[PDB]
Amino acid sequence: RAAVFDLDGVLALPAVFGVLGRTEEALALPRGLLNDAFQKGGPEGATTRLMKGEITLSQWIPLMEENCRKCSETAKVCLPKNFSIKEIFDKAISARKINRPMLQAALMLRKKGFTTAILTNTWLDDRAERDGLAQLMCELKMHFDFLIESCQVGMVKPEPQIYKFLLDTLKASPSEVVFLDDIGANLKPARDLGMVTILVQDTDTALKELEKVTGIQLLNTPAPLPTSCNPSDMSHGYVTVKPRVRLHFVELGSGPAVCLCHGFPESWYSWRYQIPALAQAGYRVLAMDMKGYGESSAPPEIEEYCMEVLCKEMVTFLDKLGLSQAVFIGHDWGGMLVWYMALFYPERVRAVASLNTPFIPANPNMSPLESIKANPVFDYQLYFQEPGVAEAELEQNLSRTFKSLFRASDESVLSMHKVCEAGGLFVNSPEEPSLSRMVTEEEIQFYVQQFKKSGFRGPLNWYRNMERNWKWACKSLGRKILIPALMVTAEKDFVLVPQMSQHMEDWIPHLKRGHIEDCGHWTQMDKPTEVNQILIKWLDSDARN
Amino acid sequence: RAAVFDLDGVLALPAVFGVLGRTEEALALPRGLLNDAFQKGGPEGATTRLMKGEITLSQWIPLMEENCRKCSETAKVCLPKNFSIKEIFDKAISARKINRPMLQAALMLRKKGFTTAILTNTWLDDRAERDGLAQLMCELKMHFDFLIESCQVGMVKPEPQIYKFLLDTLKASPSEVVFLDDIGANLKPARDLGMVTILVQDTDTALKELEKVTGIQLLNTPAPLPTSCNPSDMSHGYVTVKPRVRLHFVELGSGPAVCLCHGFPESWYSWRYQIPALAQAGYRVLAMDMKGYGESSAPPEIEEYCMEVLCKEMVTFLDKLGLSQAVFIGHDWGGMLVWYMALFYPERVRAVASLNTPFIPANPNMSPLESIKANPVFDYQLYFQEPGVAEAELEQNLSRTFKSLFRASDESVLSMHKVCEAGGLFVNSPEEPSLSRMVTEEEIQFYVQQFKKSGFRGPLNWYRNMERNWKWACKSLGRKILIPALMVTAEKDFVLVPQMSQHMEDWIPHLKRGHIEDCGHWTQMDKPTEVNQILIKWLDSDARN
Ligand SMILES: O=C(NCCC(c1ccccc1)c1ccccc1)c1cccnc1
Ligand SMILES: O=C(NCCC(c1ccccc1)c1ccccc1)c1cccnc1
Repeated sequence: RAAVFDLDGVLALPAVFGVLGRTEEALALPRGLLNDAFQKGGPEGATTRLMKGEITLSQWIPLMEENCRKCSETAKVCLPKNFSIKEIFDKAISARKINRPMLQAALMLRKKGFTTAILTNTWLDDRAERDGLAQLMCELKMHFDFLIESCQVGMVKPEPQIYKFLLDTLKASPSEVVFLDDIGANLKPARDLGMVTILVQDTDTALKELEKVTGIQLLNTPAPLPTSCNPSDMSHGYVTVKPRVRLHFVELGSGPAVCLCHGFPESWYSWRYQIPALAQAGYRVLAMDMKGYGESSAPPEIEEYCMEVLCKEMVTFLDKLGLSQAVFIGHDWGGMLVWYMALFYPERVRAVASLNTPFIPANPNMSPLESIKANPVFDYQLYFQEPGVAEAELEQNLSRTFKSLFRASDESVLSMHKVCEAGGLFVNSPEEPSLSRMVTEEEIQFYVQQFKKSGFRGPLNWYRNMERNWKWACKSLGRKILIPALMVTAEKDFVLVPQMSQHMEDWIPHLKRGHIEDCGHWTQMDKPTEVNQILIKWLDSDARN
Repeated sequence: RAAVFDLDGVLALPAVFGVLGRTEEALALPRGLLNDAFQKGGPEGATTRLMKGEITLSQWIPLMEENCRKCSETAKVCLPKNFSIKEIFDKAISARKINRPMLQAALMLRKKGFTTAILTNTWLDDRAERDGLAQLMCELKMHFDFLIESCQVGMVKPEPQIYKFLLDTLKASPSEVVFLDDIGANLKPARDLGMVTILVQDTDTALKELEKVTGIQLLNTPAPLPTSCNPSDMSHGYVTVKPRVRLHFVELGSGPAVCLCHGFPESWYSWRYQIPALAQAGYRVLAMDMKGYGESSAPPEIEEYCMEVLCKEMVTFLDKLGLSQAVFIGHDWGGMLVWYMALFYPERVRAVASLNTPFIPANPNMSPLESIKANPVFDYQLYFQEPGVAEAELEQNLSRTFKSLFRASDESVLSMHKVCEAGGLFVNSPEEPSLSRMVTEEEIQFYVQQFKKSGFRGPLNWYRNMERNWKWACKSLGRKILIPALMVTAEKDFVLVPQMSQHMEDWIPHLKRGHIEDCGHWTQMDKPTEVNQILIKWLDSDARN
């Protein structure tokens, strides 16, 4: 089973074709005058050549004007002064945006096994403002198995040849595929070939028919999760920051550089729901494997993971990439790292944002051990101190380790208080952990394979530089954070609790805030939609400026 | 032997300190009033704390104002209405630019074995416009073994402690290092420690002393080559564009995306002299290993290298990277590829530029073999047709192969006419080729190691799709290139000759041009300086728009 969608009038509205109507009604020109000069000559006509890839759009612009002159001459009328055909088409193409509900339908269909494809009559766009069209196509493109464009295949969609091409591309019998189009003429051939068709007038009715014939709930369906990341479809970057320390990252999009720093014990993949969203919002996302994780190097020495060397290496990372600046968004331990980036390298940080992780200034008086002991929820951090112990139980069963950890506010299974002395992190934890509703088995197996490379030594070493970090932090006790800064709290995070951030204003006067209801500690995958809304909104106003 | 440079007044002019003089003379304020409130309190003073990293610049701004008030109060004067200390420092820092001649000196010194370092009194810049300072520092940073900043080490350069730190960092005896500073006070301690010092008033005199004491020609020295690329200091990107085809690239800088496409038989490294330059000019450079080369996949099948699949894969490359558009700059075969990107995917090409490679439209009448036979200089292309033959002699001795090829206009050694029948490409070529003046032995060994991975099959396959490329090109015979386009010709390129481009205007009406004197076929490394000037100038006006 497969599904095929037209672009104009189906996956994109308002249909550009419907500008040759508006324009007439607006200029009070004779009904059809435009849509006639547009199709003048039929197959031999300029527009058909334009659509077959014989000529470019800019080449076509003049041809359409001559027709409009010769079309209004026979109709015995005359177009105004600065009647601009380019002007009309510019705002028409620009006005046309994605049909979100129709895209959802395609998504679900594909999610449930359908081969999806876009088949459109279109042109080679060489306009000065062609990038707008290319941006839309890229966004749509990614969601379909195939994109067949008339100007690329040299065929045009009324012609029966392109339909045989479609099926050949799809590897499917006509009877096996649905075909949606806003133009009836372009429906016949598919119908005649024996495949299901749907004249698309209003979107919801078409989806009714679609849902109707597919036996799949498409309409009124729940709000979907943001687009995720298939690891092997990603651009992977590698930078050596030191004799034998190499950092790995995934990169997507263009615009201001946004560096995403995950926490413990995670990876770049923990940003899977925001990487596409932020790129889409006009940003260049660099999602890190922090030192010790995934494809980044993982040196055994503890001091390799104190905040001073971690931050210095991040600075070197920008250096090697030719970046004077980046916005740093961190979560958990990454959030900690991000606050220190802000305090120690303001020149390098376009803006700082933390998820869950508050900024707590060091206490010059109390040892970082007294202070951490002074919090019952941080009992497992004393457990992490002795090298090898925590590694052993965390590395013993990887799938179990993550299935236990990566859980929602409710479905917890870990006794996080009284951990070390009562045994370990998984004292009375099932050795057969249920699958969280936040994660599929596949996503868990990704973290499993990642951690098979270096294990937990490196990650745990982040916990073993308390006295070093404390000494370093004490240097910044006279400083304030005065660059754009955003703190986001998660209600149900029971160790990185919202209340811990209550005093941050003192140190970060212009601090902007965000908060998420019923969100646990794994913010990115727990509430991806709201997370994306909050960061994208904050970037637009504080990062791009 | 080592060399140490101050920033302000030494590697950067005009000295920011010298704004507390200008400002006074401009506002007709009492001599010194500013430079006094600036240093008020000495060690305990705000500025010293600012320079030690105790406070940020923005924290310091208010402290300096109070002093100026209290400093003008004792002097019995009063500052004007909107006397803005921030305003003064903003334009001061912004006005300060690199001292090019002083940087050259550092470069040469380092090139000849010196350990170089910058030692400066500086601050943590949290200004809204801090990025300007960060950009300068990044550019300078890269050229030195070490960058020691007062606000980072908690020490300040008058203090003797920072000097011991400097030497410890340098691993050198005082007697072994030179130390240049514009402030005499900051010279004493180095002198007292026994190291050579140079009060820097005018740059040329300081360089006279420098050259004088180093025994190295630093002044009046020839124009240096552009900064190059150390492969292992680069950000390396990897994108899978197909089931088993992966593309490798090097990435540097931010701004509009610039995709550099090398020719035959080369690599990303062939852009080594422009990658840093273009990044510096405000662009995000993606230097490709084209399909078949270096760390990119090299499938054995010939059709894997026809222009249609090569271009489609480049399009996929943008897709995976989240790029709607890129400017495509090609040389040789890359230039060919770039013209087809423009003809077949205008939406994707911000702008097109070719080095040496003209745009010649296909001849619908003559076979691509007749046409290529019709040119004596293209005799070696018939030699490339039969699979295995050319691979064999090209792979037989890699160092020889490149040493023979990569040669300047003059120092040629290859009989390029009557090649196949008279034996091979290296018929009467020395098996012990001299080293070209364009290349060091090291750079040759880089290409050698790269080509040890896949050999020449893939590269040569670019030559084996003539009939396929011809058929594909014939589709575009009705089209014109109307996006920003630039053609650059090289006088002494005796196969890709300037005259071949003479008709391009017909197909590319708004075509901009460039030309290089006494430049051979290996344009990038032959005339890197002029190449950079031409592309950077064309990008600024046609790419950024
Ligand atoms: O320990 C930190 N984060 C780990 C938080 C995470 C967890 C993972 C494994 C074992 C124990 C805890 C967790 C899992 C479930 C619910 C809440 C938190 C930390 C420390 C300092 C600064 N920033 C972060
Ligand atoms: O053959 C092409 N370039 C190779 C040019 C290069 C060369 C390398 C090896 C063997 C033979 C020639 C060369 C070396 C020295 C001087 C001039 C050219 C070509 C073909 C079509 C389109 N664009 C480029």
